[PDB]
Amino acid sequence: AKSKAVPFLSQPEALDGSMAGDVGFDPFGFSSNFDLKWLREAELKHGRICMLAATGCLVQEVVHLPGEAFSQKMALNAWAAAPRGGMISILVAIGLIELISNRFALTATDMFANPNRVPGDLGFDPLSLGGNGANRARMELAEITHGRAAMMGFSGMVHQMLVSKQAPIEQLMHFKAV
Amino acid sequence: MDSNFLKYLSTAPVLFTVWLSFTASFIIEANRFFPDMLYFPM
Amino acid sequence: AAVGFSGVPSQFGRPESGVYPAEPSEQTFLGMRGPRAPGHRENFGGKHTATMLAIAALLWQPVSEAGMYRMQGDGSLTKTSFNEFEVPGFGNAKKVPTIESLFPFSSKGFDASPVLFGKNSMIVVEDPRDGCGAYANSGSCHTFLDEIGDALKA
Amino acid sequence: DVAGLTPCGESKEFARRLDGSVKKLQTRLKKYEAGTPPALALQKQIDKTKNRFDRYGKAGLLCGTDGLPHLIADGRWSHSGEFVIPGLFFLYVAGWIGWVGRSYVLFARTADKPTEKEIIIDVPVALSFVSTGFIWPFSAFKEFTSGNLIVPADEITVSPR
Amino acid sequence: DNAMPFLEGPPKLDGSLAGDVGFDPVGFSNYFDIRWLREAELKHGRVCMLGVTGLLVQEAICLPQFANGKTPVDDFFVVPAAGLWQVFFTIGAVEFFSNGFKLTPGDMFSEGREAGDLGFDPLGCGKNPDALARRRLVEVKNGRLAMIAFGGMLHQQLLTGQGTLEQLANFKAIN
Amino acid sequence: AMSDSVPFLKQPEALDGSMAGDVGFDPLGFSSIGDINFLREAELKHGRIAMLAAAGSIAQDIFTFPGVSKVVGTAKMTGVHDILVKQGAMGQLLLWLSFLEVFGTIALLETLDGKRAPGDFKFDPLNFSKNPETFKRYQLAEIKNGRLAMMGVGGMVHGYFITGKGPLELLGNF
Amino acid sequence: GDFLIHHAIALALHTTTLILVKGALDARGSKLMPDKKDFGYSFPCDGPGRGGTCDISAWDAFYLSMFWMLNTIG
Amino acid sequence: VKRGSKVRILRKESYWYQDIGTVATIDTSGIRYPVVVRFEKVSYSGVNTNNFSLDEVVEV
Amino acid sequence: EMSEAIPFLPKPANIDASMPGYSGFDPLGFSDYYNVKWMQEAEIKHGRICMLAALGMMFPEFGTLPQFSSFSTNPLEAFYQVGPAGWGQILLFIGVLESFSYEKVFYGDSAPGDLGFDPLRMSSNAASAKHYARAEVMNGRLAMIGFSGMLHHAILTKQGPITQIVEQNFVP
Ligand code: CLA
Ligand code: CLA
Ligand code: CLA
Ligand code: CLA
Ligand SMILES: CC1=C(C#C/C(C)=C/C=C/C(C)=C/C=C/C=C(C)/C=C/C=C(\C)C#CC2=C(C)C[C@@H](O)CC2(C)C)C(C)(C)C[C@H](O)C1
Ligand SMILES: CC1=C(C#C/C(C)=C/C=C/C(C)=C/C=C/C=C(C)/C=C/C=C(\C)C#CC2=C(C)C[C@@H](O)CC2(C)C)C(C)(C)C[C@H](O)C1
Ligand SMILES: CC1=C(C#C\C(C)=C/C=C/C(C)=C/C=C/C=C(C)/C=C/C=C(\C)C#CC2=C(C)C[C@@H](O)CC2(C)C)C(C)(C)C[C@H](O)C1
Repeated sequence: AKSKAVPFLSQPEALDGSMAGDVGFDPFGFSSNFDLKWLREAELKHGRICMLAATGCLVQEVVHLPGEAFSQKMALNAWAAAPRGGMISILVAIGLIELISNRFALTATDMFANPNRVPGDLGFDPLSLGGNGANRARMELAEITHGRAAMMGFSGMVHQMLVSKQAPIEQLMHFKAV
Repeated sequence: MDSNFLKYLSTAPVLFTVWLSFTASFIIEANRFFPDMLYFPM
Repeated sequence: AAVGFSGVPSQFGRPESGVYPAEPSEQTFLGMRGPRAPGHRENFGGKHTATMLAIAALLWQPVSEAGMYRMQGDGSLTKTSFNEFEVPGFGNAKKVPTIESLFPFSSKGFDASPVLFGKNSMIVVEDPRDGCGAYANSGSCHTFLDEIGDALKA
Repeated sequence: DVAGLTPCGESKEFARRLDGSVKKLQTRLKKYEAGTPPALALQKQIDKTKNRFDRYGKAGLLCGTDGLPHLIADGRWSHSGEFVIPGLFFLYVAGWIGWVGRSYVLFARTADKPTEKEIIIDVPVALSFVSTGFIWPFSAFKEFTSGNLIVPADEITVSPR
Repeated sequence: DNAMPFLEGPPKLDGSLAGDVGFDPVGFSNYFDIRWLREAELKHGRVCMLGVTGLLVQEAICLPQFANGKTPVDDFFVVPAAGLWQVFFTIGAVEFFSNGFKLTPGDMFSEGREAGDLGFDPLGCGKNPDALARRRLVEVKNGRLAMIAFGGMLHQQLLTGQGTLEQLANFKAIN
Repeated sequence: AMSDSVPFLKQPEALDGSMAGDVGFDPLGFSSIGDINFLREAELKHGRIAMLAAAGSIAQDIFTFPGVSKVVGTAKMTGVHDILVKQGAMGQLLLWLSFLEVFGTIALLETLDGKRAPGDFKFDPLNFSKNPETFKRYQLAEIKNGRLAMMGVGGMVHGYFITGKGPLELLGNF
Repeated sequence: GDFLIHHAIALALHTTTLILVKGALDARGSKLMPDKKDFGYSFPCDGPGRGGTCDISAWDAFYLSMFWMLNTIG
Repeated sequence: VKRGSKVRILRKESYWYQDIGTVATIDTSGIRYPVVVRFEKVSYSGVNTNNFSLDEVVEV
Repeated sequence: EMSEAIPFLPKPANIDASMPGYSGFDPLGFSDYYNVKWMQEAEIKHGRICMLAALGMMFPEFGTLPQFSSFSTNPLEAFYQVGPAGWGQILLFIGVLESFSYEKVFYGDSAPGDLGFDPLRMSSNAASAKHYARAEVMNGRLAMIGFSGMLHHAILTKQGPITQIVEQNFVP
């Protein structure tokens, strides 16, 4: 009857170990006030964006496109130095991807209107790597763990870049205490 | 948290005051960090 | 009665659709899982997409090096842009749109290649480790491990 | 330039306004010792005044003979950021507010006691609604074209003519 | 036999048409009508057979009305523009009248007409069926061969800046 | 139900022993994620390309074709690549191998359907595999030599990155 | 300043028109008083019932619009 | 119309004209306005039910 | 039954395959509110005007009429360079043409787009008529997009489409 992650708190209702990464961790009662499907879809989206974002924050320092506008090792400098029409194109393309991938059901009243729509299941499997039944739960656990780790890592990387004015790897190689 | 206290917190004057203070704080902090915006810079 | 962020319109008094299609399991290589017309995943499934991507990558190679190559007296080749190709019979429009209008690499200063990235547009790789080590460095390289060690030894 | 106005970065009366404001703050600065908190506050006010006048002078704003920026709102694209783009920002936010309020009213009509929903807000449902408002023009237009926004005239109460 | 043994046979290629060795790896016949594809193949091949002959003849023979260019491709750019437009509109008239003013894939074969058969057989030549089949095979094979040949001759004439037989002798190489 | 190659690990379920070179070696379970037909097609393509590259590195150490020494000079291994990119050789090679790989893509998708064995292009113009037993022996030899040549060409090009010699010059000079 | 004072004038004209037009068009009746035409153009009220009916006649709309007319000419 | 049906009001002077009420009782005696209709919206006097004739009432 | 342009949406109710340019595309549901035949006539007219307009943004770059040879090849300058008399004659001719459209649309029951202009009788063949009916709407929509592009590009560059292409003036 007690939460496994937080043993001095009672087990949150609507958390019953069914979803991947469920360790009964909801001390603030978000799942008692909001639906778990929207929360899982949001968690997967924040985590996937942070997976791409942490991988970018490490890789863009080491590898660049040719040109002066793509030569910033620090990612917050690359936000400003990159061509503006390209980044606006990125914004518009992300908007179109969000529009079509959710099949015109984008909001808190119409996404999951179809009963077949599963949280975080946009239908995305380009190489069909999910063709294995007993692999599925371990795959979803690995995806959500990578997403949570990526959220914490990218949050830290951005704010440490703000503190140090250094790209992450070269901050680790040229470290200066505050 | 007591459900009756949450229901009191959900009343129209409390939520009105909290939402308008939250909006005012957005306008105040935006004008603190980006003052004197007579125009949209283009 | 209406859980927050449930996303069911009938719980929010929103106009629903009623007709909710079943989700098929058929997958496309560069497409998305979802309801399609009959015949669709058999005509434009993964085979069609992969074949068209292969054909597009093949046809990119003459398009990437697009230009009028002219042999000189010494056997060398002079590449000049298709924008200088003039046509005899369209009035005052001697210059006409060409394949380089659709793919203007030189207008953006992009040295295109048949493998996209060219010699004067090469991907830049540089080692961030600055030629020093993880620990015990004496010079202009003070790592986080060195900071930990100096903090402990003080 | 437009309507006989001059750009603010070359208007001498704009410079006179800036000089007068800086002098008015500096004569207050003169009565305080350097390093005192009133001196730092007054110098920060001087810096803010200088930065504001510089930014207004480099923005393409037009100044009249009074020496103050004059906004152009006839639709020309060289002054679209003075009324048109703030107008689009307002219209987006206002349509958001109207759409989410209408959605909450229509939800509250379905409740057991609608008036209790009006005075005691269902906060999770209201937060769901205020999340829905980012796509309000397309949602409102689809609501309109499906006959779900406008109600016919024979279903609205009217007074005797 | 199949041209590509490691792929399965294209189902819409039944071997009835002349030149069918089973060669459709992309599967163009799975999407488009085979009559339209055959009409296009014969038209591309016939235009290329005439084009190969023109590239070989304009290298040596120039009518005295015109003034020859250095290469048969350069020959295009020395003609008066009105003459090229006359040729283009005459070809358009031939395309309109030979198809019965039915020029689109939705109406070209509405009357059940044979692909590539425009009823142009002036000099006899079409009474023996046993010769008709073999000449169908020869026509389609020489059409494809002249397609590839015309592509080669035009691109090589553009590159070297000299004629076809003028490049077959005194051949220089890219350096 | 344990792996023969790695006896303390389970036999992977996508591995069965039918394919040539199957010793139950997939400890990280890559065959559980990808298709085994895609993986075998990729392994055969990497192996055949590496066999050709290994033999090419050996022979390009041994000799050169007429005229290549003028264009190239004293450049060996990957150092010729950029030069032959400024020249027309690598573009022509890429064009014709891309043309072959279009039908390779169609063949791979045919295999993913299940109508074609992975790496089976039916290219036996000399009829070497008449008997099925000789076919099995040649299949095992092909997959073993392909894996060996993958390792070999990796070693050769990284030894060139270290010393700039060439695979046969490095043997004759430390 | 001319811009602002003409838009203030536009406000005052539209508001006086609102009072006067609302008085003329509700003169025959409203939801609060559907038989107003039986009571004439000018009458004090219809009593404190139905929530209270102070200044409900069209004459009262004239009376309210007089202040707005004085404001706009001012 | 019958008891429990949802009806629209056609009496012009009514507060609930062209609005929807629920029929609570239809009187069978010779009453001028025998249809009792109950409304969810209160009028200005605070009442929420009224009697109507048959011709002032249309079933929806 | 699903829409064929957008396969995850239901098919719009008031547009059918009998309409020549049908693709099942009405995500905003215009056909559910407005008069569908009015929208068909309007789409056909907007498309026909844009077909003429997309040809006429390009054609003065090839050649001009000899009386208009001094007129600019930028369409937005040549719009002004024509006097009020020539534009008045053009407007009068358009009004004469639109009188027939007025009569047919507000007082007749013909097919959408049918002003009775088929002198060559190219719709006599049924399959040809179906192809032409779809192709008119298709090229009309394409010309709508193309003229929109040409107009805003001519705003940006102050030159015609061919001239901007061959000068490669692609950046504002
Ligand atoms: C009805 C039959 C007919 C007639 C009367 C003509 C008449 C002419 N042709 Mg011609 N032609 C025809 C059929 C015909 N063609 C056909 C069927 C073909 C294709 C096989 C050609 C292919 C052809 C070529 C390739 C050339 C001509 C040229 C010419 C012109 C030569 C004189 C010149 O240069 O001064 C005229 C000089 C000018 C500057 C005036 C411009 C030319 C005008 C527009 C000619 C008008 C022709 C008229 C419309 C009839 C053509 C019918 C059409 C279906 C082809 C002359 C007017 C030559 C030409 O145009 O040179 C310029 C040229 O090079 N013709
Ligand atoms: C959160 C993701 C994210 C964001 C916002 C950026 C943003 C940026 N990157 Mg970056 N990048 C990322 C991830 C990201 N990166 C990752 C994961 C990699 C490794 C592959 C890179 C590698 C990279 C290089 C090598 C360079 C940049 C550069 C840049 C800058 C210019 C834009 C550009 O050329 O992109 C280039 C983008 C790529 C090469 C790869 C982006 C692929 C992303 C992850 C999209 C894939 C997911 C996509 C949405 C499909 C999912 C749809 C499905 C969910 C329905 C810009 C500040 C340039 C720069 O300024 O240098 C510092 C540059 O030279 N990026
Ligand atoms: C759900 C919110 C909502 C919506 C969509 C509308 C919509 C409308 N109102 Mg209305 N109104 C509202 C609330 C709302 N009203 C409230 C609360 C009041 C009392 C102050 C009024 C007082 C009012 C008057 C006096 C007039 C209108 C008018 C109008 C119309 C024109 C728009 C306008 O003038 O806006 C302007 C609206 C206001 C100035 C008042 C809005 C007050 C707040 C900002 C909106 C409420 C937000 C709400 C708290 C959201 C909660 C949602 C949350 C629980 C999820 C339009 C039909 C006008 C009309 O008839 O035009 C034809 C008119 O003359 N309204
Ligand atoms: C029939 C098809 C065909 C055609 C028309 C061409 C045309 C050309 N190739 Mg080419 N090529 C082809 C197929 C073809 N290739 C194939 C299948 C391959 C292998 C993938 C190559 C590999 C290749 C390379 C590496 C080079 C060319 C080059 C050239 C250009 C030489 C121009 C010149 O003056 O040389 C005229 C030369 C001759 C007339 C004599 C050449 C005779 C050679 C030496 C015989 C080679 C025999 C060879 C071993 C057999 C191939 C079998 C192989 C598949 C196993 C020209 C554009 C060169 C280039 O771009 O330079 C600018 C270049 O360096 N090609
Ligand atoms: C089937 C098909 C055809 C066939 C065909 C094709 C042409 C088959 C021909 C194939 C050849 C290319 C096989 C190549 C093997 C290469 C070896 C394994 C790599 C060894 C590397 C190791 C030893 C090493 C290295 C080492 C290290 C790393 C670095 C160096 O310093 C030293 C050193 C070099 C020692 C034919 C024509 C028969 C017809 C048939 O009908 C159909
Ligand atoms: C009625 C009928 C007939 C009649 C008839 C009439 C005469 C029919 C003839 C009609 C013409 C006017 C049709 C024109 C279509 C123009 C569009 C499709 C081209 C759009 C270009 C777009 C794609 C673009 C552009 C692009 C822009 C944006 C950016 C550029 O950088 C690039 C690019 C240039 C590519 C006749 C007489 C036969 C009789 C019959 O009995 C009845
Ligand atoms: C779905 C699947 C697709 C796939 C896909 C995608 C491409 C898969 C890629 C997923 C990738 C992007 C995973 C990214 C993980 C990054 C996370 C774990 C970590 C950050 C590390 C943290 C701890 C840190 C940091 C730290 C910070 C805080 C402080 C610093 O001082 C130190 C340090 C830097 C160490 C494909 C396309 C293949 C198709 C297939 O059919 C279906």
